[PDB]
Amino acid sequence: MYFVDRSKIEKTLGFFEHQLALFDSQTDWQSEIGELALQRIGHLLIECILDTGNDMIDGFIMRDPGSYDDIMDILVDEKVVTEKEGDELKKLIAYRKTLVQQYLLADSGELYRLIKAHQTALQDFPKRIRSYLETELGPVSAF
Amino acid sequence: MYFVDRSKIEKTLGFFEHQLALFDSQTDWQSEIGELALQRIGHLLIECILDTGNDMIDGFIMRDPGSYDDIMDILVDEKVVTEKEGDELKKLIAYRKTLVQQYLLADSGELYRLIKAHQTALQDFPKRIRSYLETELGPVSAF
Repeated sequence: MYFVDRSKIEKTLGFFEHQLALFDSQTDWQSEIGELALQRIGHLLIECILDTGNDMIDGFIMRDPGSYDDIMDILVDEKVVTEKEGDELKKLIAYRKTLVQQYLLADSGELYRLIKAHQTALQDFPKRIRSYLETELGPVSAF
Repeated sequence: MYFVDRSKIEKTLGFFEHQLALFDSQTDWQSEIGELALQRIGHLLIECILDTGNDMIDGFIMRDPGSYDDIMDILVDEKVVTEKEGDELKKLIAYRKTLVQQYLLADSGELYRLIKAHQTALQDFPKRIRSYLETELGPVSAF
């Protein structure tokens, strides 16, 4: 019934958690080098959420997203994450265009505050995904 | 005849030179934070080249690209950069997919080697662009 790219998802969740751990580390984000590292972390956190969300939606025959911005709303509808978690994650996702397209405008202090403000929802995201996977597919299989 | 986004190009070159100068520093790019910073730098350098390329092509009514490889090839065709500079920059641009899409596979050691190998072509890129702008538009005007 469901063909879920579980290897890809669980891979990307591990990667995500590593980057979050690094965010929670004792850096100097105010460095030059610190600013650049924080931009990469922000970009990676966002991409991992979007990619995982797409893989979830495709695998579990959820409503198709019109744009990457619709992904969280669908995960909320499907009770993958809470409404409040979804709204919080959306606020970080809204930074994507600045990071990838309007990069002259990227502001690492702003981005720090954004990630910090939603750190609990970020930490919980892999847990939500894994619980859903375990509930729907069991402990081992992608199908 | 030509309406070129010279202010966008010039500000983009400035930002590019700034990131390139951060690369040529005494920094440990192998640390967890350093690795992330270098990835951001690599991404930024690539995007600056492609965006400036696109702005040059649009402004000067050059051939419409159907590829990123095509952007550099068109700049070569139009005598903006040398054939060899074009080739060298395409080798860095070849890493974009890894940095932006297949980011689980990003290897900051591979990236360091890529940027180092083509450092001169990178340093000369803004010079090439400014020289073309000066010749075609004069020292002041965008049009």
